[PDB]
Amino acid sequence: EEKEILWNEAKAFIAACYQELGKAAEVKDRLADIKSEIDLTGSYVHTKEELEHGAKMAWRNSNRCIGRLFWNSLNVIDRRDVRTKEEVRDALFHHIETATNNGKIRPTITIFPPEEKGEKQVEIWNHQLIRYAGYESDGERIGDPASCSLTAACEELGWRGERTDFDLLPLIFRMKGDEQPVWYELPRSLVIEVPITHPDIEAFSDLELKWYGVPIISDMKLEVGGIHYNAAPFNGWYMGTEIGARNLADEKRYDKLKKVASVIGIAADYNTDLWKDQALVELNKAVLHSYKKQGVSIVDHHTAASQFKRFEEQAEEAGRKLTGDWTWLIPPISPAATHIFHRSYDNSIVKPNYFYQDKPYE
Amino acid sequence: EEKEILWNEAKAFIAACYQELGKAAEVKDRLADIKSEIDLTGSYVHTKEELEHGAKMAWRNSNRCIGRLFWNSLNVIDRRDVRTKEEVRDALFHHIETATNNGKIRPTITIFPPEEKGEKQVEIWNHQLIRYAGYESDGERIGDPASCSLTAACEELGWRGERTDFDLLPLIFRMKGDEQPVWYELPRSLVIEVPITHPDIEAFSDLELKWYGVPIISDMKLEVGGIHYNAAPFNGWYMGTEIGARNLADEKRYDKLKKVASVIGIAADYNTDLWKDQALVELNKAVLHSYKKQGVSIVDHHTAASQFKRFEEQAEEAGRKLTGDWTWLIPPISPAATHIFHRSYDNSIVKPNYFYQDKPYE
Ligand code: HEM
Ligand code: HEM
Ligand SMILES: Cc1cc(N)nc(CCc2cc(C#N)cc(NCCc3ccccn3)c2)c1
Ligand SMILES: Cc1cc(N)nc(CCc2cc(C#N)cc(NCCc3ccccn3)c2)c1
Repeated sequence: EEKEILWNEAKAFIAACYQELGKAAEVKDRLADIKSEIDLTGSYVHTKEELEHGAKMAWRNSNRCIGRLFWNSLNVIDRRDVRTKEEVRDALFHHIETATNNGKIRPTITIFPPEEKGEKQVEIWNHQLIRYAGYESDGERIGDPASCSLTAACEELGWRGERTDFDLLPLIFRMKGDEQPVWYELPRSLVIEVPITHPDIEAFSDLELKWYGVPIISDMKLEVGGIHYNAAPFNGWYMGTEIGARNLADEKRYDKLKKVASVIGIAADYNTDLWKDQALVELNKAVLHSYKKQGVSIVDHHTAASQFKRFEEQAEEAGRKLTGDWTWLIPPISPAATHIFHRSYDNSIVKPNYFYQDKPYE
Repeated sequence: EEKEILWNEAKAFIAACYQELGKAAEVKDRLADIKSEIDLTGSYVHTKEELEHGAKMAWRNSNRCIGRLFWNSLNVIDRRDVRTKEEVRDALFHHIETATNNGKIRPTITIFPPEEKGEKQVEIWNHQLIRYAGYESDGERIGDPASCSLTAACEELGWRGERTDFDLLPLIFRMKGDEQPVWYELPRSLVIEVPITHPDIEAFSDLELKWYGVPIISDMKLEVGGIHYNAAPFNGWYMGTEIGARNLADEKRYDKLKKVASVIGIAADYNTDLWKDQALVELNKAVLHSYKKQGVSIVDHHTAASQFKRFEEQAEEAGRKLTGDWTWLIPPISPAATHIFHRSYDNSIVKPNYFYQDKPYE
């Protein structure tokens, strides 16, 4: 059965892939080779072209992603050759470096060897390669509450955070055959961080907010043609609302709105004052300004939505069905100011795609 | 078949209704009476208790409604006795008066005779009993673009708007047997309007914005126990975002954000300035302030969401399944600041409920 699942996915993927690549005539022979390879080995190996295009298609099919206009320019790094934890580590360091690109962020994915018989070769524990630790000890909250469980697992492994609000978690991953993951501290020179200041309100720096430049999702599974790349960290640049309206603002995250309201000189007493909404806007203005001032790529949600509209037009002009998850595509601030809010999207799952997988901790 | 549909809906409704009313023992006899009545007449008549509770249940089941905490306090006006257009008119005038209640808005529904054989007794054309006309003539946009088609239909019938941005549409409805609807101008003394001013920014009155006090949806069908009350206008009070983030802000509505941005003294040039978001907040602050200052009921979206949370807790404590349409329950500004955003809702359709029906114009 597992072989038949593999085969059907391969057929569907190869056909679609080669069609887009203009290699339609090569489908027949490639399918035979894959058929034979599955029969003998229980699997098959993607050519570099298939893999690159697979990762790009997967991005293009990510319903929840507003950034998909640029799917075709994804930088795909093929690291299916890694066998050792130092190679994995170095590949992750390299991804961070080349993705960051001195602030001019390059959407990049590094692809590690795929699961074999559902056996992972590399198991990355990080939710993002760059993320802040979180602690909760007797009422005491420090750092990012979303990182609490991973932070606790890291500290089980002999790592110790300094317990600032912005401790960088180490990279943590397990190799096939090892009982325990290994962790490596991130070199600070690799990690770009942006102090959050406001263009007009000087007191805003009193909050001592910052965030990291590059969101690098490292815990999803890339599936291409029935091959499961469980370890395939990818990054884009941030849309400002992800930082200003969620990471810094959410009550279950950094929860900064009351402090924001205080530094911008408004009372945080009455719902009817819309102080949260007002704080959200200034915080979000601060984030965009701060990233721009530092030369770190970021997009505001209006521009992102305009770009997504072009993705929709591009999809239709290419005769491709467009899929989307309205609930994630709308920005968490002023969603009704975007066109996204005023239409519907088919939330069908098309493959290749990125998928959630179970956490190895917790 | 239509009789069997009616019967099944009646069985399900009566059982549920009487259970909630504590009249469980009366279900059997009432069901027999209804059975006989359907057999003889092809229909049945709701008792006042069933009708009142039906309308309340329908509100309680309205997935898209964030205001459902107060479902049980809906004021139900039973006007199934009306036969003439003057009675309909007067019932609509009365609804507006009693709903408005000098600004202390009472959620109210007026229920007119139901469809018979799918034949309407009363067909209301208005989307809301109080709404502004809209005109579009050779590039010239005036009033509410959402009212353009109804406005044009009204002007077919000999009504003429003054072509201000805030012409009140007349009530327009058709009686069974009449080819044409009739229209009646709304008495101005019945319609509360609120000038929009800002608590801190005096220039805001230069926009000369206003809105009406009471949203009275008049074009939906109330269905209770297989009986279709196609004419059953209902109202609540506004949540401020409906006015500030949609009616006044939407590009396809009054489209005031650029003007708002100008009076609040910010440039409307760069997406990264989040001027739309900032304009939205000030506009929404203005709306809440203005309604409060005038003594007209309104709720801000934070308070509304807090109330909805209580509706959810009430539903679970009562053992009732909660249904909701996440896409409508989240407010169009700062949705992620509400709990609604961070959970999911089952969008199943439970009856009794309010339903869309085809417009008689366009
Ligand atoms: C180029 C810059 C990018 C931007 C601005 C962007 C924007 C976003 C945003 C804002 C979300 C979450 C929506 C929300 O918060 O409600 C998202 C989700 C997502 N993006 Fe992108 N994205 C970018 C690049 C990428 C890339 C390069 C990939 C993969 C190759 C990707 C795949 C995804 C996926 C899979 C999700 C959903 C994750 C989940 O379900 O948890 N995006 N994107
Ligand atoms: C008491 C004050 C009320 C408030 C604040 C309120 C709030 C709202 C809001 C904000 C929406 C639209 C959600 C959006 O804009 O995305 C809505 C939709 C709705 N409300 Fe309420 N509501 C109230 C009273 C009522 C009453 C009294 C009824 C009926 C008896 C009702 C039935 C509905 C229905 C049916 C919808 C959906 C309409 C559609 O699908 O087009 N609401 N409510
Ligand atoms: C590559 C990449 C780039 C970028 N700029 N953003 C992302 C988004 C990553 C992401 C991962 C997860 C995860 N896991 C959750 C969210 N957002 C929460 C969205 C949300 C939450 C609730 C309701 C509606 N939307 C976002 C990925
Ligand atoms: C009785 C009542 C009270 C109140 N305060 N609001 C309403 C809402 C009426 C309403 C009727 C229609 C209608 N027809 C559409 C909307 N809102 C548009 C919501 C929306 C649009 C797009 C995406 C998500 N949400 C609202 C009804």
